[PDB]
Amino acid sequence: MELPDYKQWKIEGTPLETVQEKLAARGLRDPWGRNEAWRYMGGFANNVSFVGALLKGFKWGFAAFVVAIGAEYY
Amino acid sequence: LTHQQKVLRLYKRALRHLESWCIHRDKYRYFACLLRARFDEHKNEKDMVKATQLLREAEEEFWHGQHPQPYIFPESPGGTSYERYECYKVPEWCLDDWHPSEKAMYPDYFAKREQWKKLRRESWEREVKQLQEETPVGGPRTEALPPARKQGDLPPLWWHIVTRPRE
Amino acid sequence: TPEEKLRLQQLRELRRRWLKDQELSPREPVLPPQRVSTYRHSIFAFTHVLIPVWIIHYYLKYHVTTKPYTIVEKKPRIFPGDTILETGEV
Amino acid sequence: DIRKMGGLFKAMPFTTTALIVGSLALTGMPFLTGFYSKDLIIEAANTSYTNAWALLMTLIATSFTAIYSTRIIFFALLGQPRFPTLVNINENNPLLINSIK
Amino acid sequence: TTLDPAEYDISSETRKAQAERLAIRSRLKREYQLQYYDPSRRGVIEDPALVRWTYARSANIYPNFRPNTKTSLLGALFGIGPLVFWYYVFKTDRDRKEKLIQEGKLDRTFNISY
Amino acid sequence: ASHITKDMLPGPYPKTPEERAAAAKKYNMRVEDYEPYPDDGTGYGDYPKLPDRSQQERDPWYDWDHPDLRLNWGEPMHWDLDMYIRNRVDTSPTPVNWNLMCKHLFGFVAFMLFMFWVGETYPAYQPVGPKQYPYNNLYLE
Amino acid sequence: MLKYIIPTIMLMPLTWLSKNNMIWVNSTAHSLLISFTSLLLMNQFGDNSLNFSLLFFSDSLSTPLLILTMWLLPLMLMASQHHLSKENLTRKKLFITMLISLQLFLIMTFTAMELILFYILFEATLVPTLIIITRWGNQTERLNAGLYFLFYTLAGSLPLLVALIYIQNTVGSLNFLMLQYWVQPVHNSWSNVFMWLACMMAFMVKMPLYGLHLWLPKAHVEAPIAGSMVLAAVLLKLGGYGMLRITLILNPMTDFMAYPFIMLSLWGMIMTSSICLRQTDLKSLIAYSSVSHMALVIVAILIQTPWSYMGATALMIAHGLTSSMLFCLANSNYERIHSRTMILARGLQTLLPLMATWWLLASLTNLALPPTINLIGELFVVMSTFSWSNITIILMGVNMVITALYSLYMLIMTQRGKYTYHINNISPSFTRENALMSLHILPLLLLTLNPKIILGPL
Amino acid sequence: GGGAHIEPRYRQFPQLTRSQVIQAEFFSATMWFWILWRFWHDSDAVLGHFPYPDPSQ
Amino acid sequence: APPLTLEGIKDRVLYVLKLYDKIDPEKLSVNSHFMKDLGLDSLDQVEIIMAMEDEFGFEIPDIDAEKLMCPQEIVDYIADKKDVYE
Repeated sequence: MELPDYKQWKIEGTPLETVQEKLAARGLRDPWGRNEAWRYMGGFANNVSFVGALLKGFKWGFAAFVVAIGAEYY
Repeated sequence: LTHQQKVLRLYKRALRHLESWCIHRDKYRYFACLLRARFDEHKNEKDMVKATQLLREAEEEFWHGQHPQPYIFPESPGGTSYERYECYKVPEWCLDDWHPSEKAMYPDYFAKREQWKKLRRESWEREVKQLQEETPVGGPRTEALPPARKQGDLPPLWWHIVTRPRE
Repeated sequence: TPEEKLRLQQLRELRRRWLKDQELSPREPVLPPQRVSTYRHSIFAFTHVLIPVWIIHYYLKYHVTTKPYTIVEKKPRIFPGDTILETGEV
Repeated sequence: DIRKMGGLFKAMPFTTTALIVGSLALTGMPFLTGFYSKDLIIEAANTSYTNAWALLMTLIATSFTAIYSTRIIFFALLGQPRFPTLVNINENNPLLINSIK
Repeated sequence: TTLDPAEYDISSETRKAQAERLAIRSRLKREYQLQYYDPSRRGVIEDPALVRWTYARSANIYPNFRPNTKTSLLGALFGIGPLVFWYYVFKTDRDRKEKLIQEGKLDRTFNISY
Repeated sequence: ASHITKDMLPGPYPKTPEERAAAAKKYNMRVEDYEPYPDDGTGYGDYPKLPDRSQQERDPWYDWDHPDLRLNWGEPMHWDLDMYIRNRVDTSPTPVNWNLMCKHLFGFVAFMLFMFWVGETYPAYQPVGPKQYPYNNLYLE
Repeated sequence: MLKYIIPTIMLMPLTWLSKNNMIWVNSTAHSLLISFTSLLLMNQFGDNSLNFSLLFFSDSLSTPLLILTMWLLPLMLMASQHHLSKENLTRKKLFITMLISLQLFLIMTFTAMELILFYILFEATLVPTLIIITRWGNQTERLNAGLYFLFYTLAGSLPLLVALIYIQNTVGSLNFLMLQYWVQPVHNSWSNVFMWLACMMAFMVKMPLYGLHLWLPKAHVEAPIAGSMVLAAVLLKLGGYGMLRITLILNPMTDFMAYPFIMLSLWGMIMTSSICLRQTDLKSLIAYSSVSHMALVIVAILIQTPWSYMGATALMIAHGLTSSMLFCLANSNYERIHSRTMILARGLQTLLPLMATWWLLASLTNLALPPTINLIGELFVVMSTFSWSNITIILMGVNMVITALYSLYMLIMTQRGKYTYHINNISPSFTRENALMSLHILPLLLLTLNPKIILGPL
Repeated sequence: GGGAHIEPRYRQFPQLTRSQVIQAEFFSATMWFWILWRFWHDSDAVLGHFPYPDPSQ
Repeated sequence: APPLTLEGIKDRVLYVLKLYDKIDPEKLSVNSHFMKDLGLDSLDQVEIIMAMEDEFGFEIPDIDAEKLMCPQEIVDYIADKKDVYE
């Protein structure tokens, strides 16, 4: 119930959050740093992109293709 | 509105219409200080016409760059499913017309109600007449003394104090 | 602003005090009161459909020949499988 | 809102398969359901007296049939998770999964 | 198009002597809430701006009217005018359609209705 | 049973300061520019002295606007001026007075000429002169 | 026949003769019974119409129209009861007597056997109605509604008696409609227009054209308690049917001048309904409906060629109910909140849930959903009046639009949140509120099952 | 109240039921298997080819 | 139906306010009076409610800005809006 605890994220990672370096040529810098970085890390670093999103493994395709091909088969 | 706080109402919305323009959560975050830079460029100088050009030219460059269909925070002055639930609305004082045999239910609750009224049954003699003492003639915003000097009962009773909940 | 001290912190003990009075559920506060008092479930589908199917057709079998021109049903669309040769296939 | 959506998989395994099937199907029916519907039109009546504008006009609309889909796919099913914390999501719902299936 | 609607204009500092435009209204919302908060009321409020909203609109014109300005004799361009027109449109028809019903037969013989 | 002087009487002026506000305060000081003036173009009995008109337009806007109620729900005590078109009208849009719709609605009107032609696919244009021949030209057999 | 006038006059000392408060229930009990007699010998032919006496054929005519007239009486005492309980019994004995004293002539009229019993009984009201408007008004503007209600109705109905006494001694005897079997036509002159114009304009001043209706909202806005006689005055008006007995015959062949009564009321039909949208007073808002799709019959009647009488009859008794019943709602909702100003009542539909479906079925029958009588009474209008000239489809096609925004705006104004200041409006519609509001939608829609009982001969 | 049967998430990315996704994935085949017979046997167009009506003789 | 309490609102508000590296997470949470952490006139008061909207997300009314002096005051009335603790 105390689950939303701090001292947790405090960005290390996130090539999108490395713009703090990009803005360091002017500087702010992060603060407030970790709010938009709340869920920025964790298993949210993968996020499968293009066709592999719409393949979903291409699982049964090339394994089950000949599953009917074929038993007699002449 | 006092001249001091006039930038707030812009400073509230300025970044507001921003975020609905940006997409990535960092994009909003990365432009924060960068667009925050422009505010304090002249941090301390005249309150009058000298810095009124921080108010004057703020008009343009804002309205210009306005209406990218902002994020509306659904329950709010506008936008979808804000005022949505009226099918209850809690019509407080529904307790009048009953014809009991409809009043058998919630006996403990009917007991509690008539106990609230005693306050509003007579709180008045010093509740109303103090408002004849409190506001001398033309008084602006009308609340009583915040305590009412001993026990407010409510005093604003009960229309604002018992008012209707949301579900 | 400080001034709201003596005020609305009474409401915190007033509003949350009404709401405090509000939530009640002992003693089953629906009395109800009075009074008294799946396999089959095989006649529920029967009381559902089998009552009409009877009634509706009793209004037909006794009927179609009553109206001079009732339901208009179309022709058989005969194919050369009866009295005919093909003869092609061409 | 199409903002504050997030990506494809956070406890939405089945429903996100329902989108990418249908929202693929409406795209011109490669082997799928309406393969006899949208597909048998611009290949049949397209040989006729047609206004020589609709041919220009309609087939261009066919394009946006992709970006219709892919837009509401890519903001909801693709990007990083963005939306306030305390999100309770539960998709185990006998009175729902029974319906989609 | 309809309208600018002038979301910015001249100001600053003239007409800062104009104050108590709110004192006009601030008096009432003090008095109105002085009305509106009372324990025993159970009833609607006078709200004069509504009494003077209809009664200065529905009635109280033919009393105020005078048949003088020829912008109030305008209405002949409005009230009677098109009512002549609709006669001009119709009376040509019902005739053009009638002449043919005599010499020559436009209709078919399966029209019994009418 | 409001007794005397219920509504507007024969204005526009008798003592503009006598009306607002004797009762019915449209203006505070008898000049708010809410003085019971706006009898613009009179002789029309319409809107006599009227602790009333031309106070501005385009909506009560129905937002937070929360002294108490202030707009369309909750009924502040007495401001009422003009109404009844106010539940089907709002304020300023983002652009201003661009008719590009008559442009686009006529955008296809460009393709009216695309109507006078046909779309016949087979054969191609193949700039011709007297090659057209929709049906036949020369002899039958 | 005497089967009817005699019991309904026998009613008259069923009332005062009684005791104290038993009076209301005494007469409401009997007054229903007469409805068995109402149908009893009626709804005979049909073909070759019923005439059972020398000076009465009650209604044969296929204008049955009389059964309703006997309904609305013991719908009043359920209607009128509200604030009339606050003055004396010897006056309350009166208000039930004159109210009957009306009901006795509306049985006499619609039969009349002739022209000249019609008229003296066509003018025989206005004695009983005028007395109900002026006394038991509400506002003080009532005193002018007393005059305006005369000085029109009576103003031009005297030129009848100059004309109908002119026919009596010209051709044979008008003593009987059922003998027109000799009628010569009316060709033309500068005399005959007037004859046709005298035998007409008296009727128009009742069912309003868009001119000379200046009285109709004056009397209804301010008018007795319950609509007590306002339900009756929505019977009286439509009872200008008698133009159906004349204009069918008795100068048949002047259609020459019809056009100033067509294009004058045909552009008002698209009109006065539109001046009804911004109204701030509710019993006004309904009063202008009553002009509109009533004034459509005047373009149904003038045109000959049935399929109009198929559709013109269904309309006289179409709004005969719907336009009645609305004055019954706006009464009730006024009992509780004492302004008739439409704005003030809002935030209902939470607090009176059962009365929700009462507004709806009312405001739905101005919309005229297809199955009910309303459209099957309008779509025989449009079918003949189209053949007149094709262009009538536009205006009277617009009527079918503005009337839909018209009705809803009255309901949808009562769906809102308002708690606002009202401590009143507690009563959850005690039965009479919902009892007398029924006996309309039940009998109304019902007729659509066998709707050959509302039709003309054609 | 009702029950605790699942607790919410602070963006710890809640767990699945493990019969949630597999039971679904069998319907990732029904698009990828039912797409089998597209190219077998059907080509981009199964038509026949117009042979350029040269005989104007 | 979602259960709500008065603890999380003392935590969440304590939480992200302790997330910002502009504030050391040894500093006061329930009462700092925020005027020590008001610097400057702007870019604090409206600055702090920029993030706190990102979690609950109702509107954060304007005139309620001046209640934000007391760090117990912000959490105070957020109970009265969403119908929070008894």
